[PDB]
Amino acid sequence: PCELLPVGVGHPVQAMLKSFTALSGCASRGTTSHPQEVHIINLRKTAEVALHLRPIQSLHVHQKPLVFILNSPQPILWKVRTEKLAPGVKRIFHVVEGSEVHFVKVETLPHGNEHLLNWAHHRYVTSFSELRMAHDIYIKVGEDPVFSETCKIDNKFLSLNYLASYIEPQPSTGCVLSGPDHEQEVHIIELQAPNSSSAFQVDVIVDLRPLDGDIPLHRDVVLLLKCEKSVNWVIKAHKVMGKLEIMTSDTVSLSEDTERLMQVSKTVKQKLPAGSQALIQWAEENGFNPVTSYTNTPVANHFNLRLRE
Repeated sequence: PCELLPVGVGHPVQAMLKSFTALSGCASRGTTSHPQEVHIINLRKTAEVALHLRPIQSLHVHQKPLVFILNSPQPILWKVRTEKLAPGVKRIFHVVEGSEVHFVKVETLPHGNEHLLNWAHHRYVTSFSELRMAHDIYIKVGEDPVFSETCKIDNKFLSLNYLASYIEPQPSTGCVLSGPDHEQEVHIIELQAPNSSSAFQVDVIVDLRPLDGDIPLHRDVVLLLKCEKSVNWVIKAHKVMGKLEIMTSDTVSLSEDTERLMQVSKTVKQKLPAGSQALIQWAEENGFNPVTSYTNTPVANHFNLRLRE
């Protein structure tokens, strides 16, 4: 009954790959004696990027003038979203030809990290973040006394103060076999890898909610989760009430909300077969009938499961 095809937008399971995008960076305590803070972004490929501004957990309300060297190879639309910024303080953004800012000086900047650092040294450094790509960049403004007085680029450097994320839709293979039948849905997610690296025992989020979004559902859910690598399945339910049964050999983390909304059956580890045919067969033999859908994804760490009605 399963005829696998590359899945469309209407397939109930939509895969994504959310990643942290840091390549190299540094941070410094050195900007203390100077008048403005200098935060450098070196982006590595019109596209828009969200720049989220907030102070370090130490600071209540950030008062120090800021300068942002925002390097990109091709132009980008920078939409700055700030929290706890003193209005009226000098806001300077050094940007490339064609780039624009929201909520400013146009420059010719070098592409290398040390050259871009050298460009900043010549004019004025608190932080440098080289990023692979980015939808959103999160920067915590303030001098952290944990860093050295110098900013020395390191490809193994990561601070929670300077982060950037990217969400990439991922193609899947799959089939929808039946509709919700006995106020229940049974979904099989066969994942090949959680990421594009050797990052072991990572979280794979299963976001479970109605396709509508405003009207909460009374629906029982069975999930058969399979991966050929070790993963931690994170179940995040929203606006769905009913039984939740997870059939997997991996570890399962339930959201605080999954527990208040759903009656989660005790996760008893199960060894499942591989491939669409074997997995559909296993489900029916174990009393999870009829199967709503099957999805095969080569690489993903986030699945959006949407329930009909």
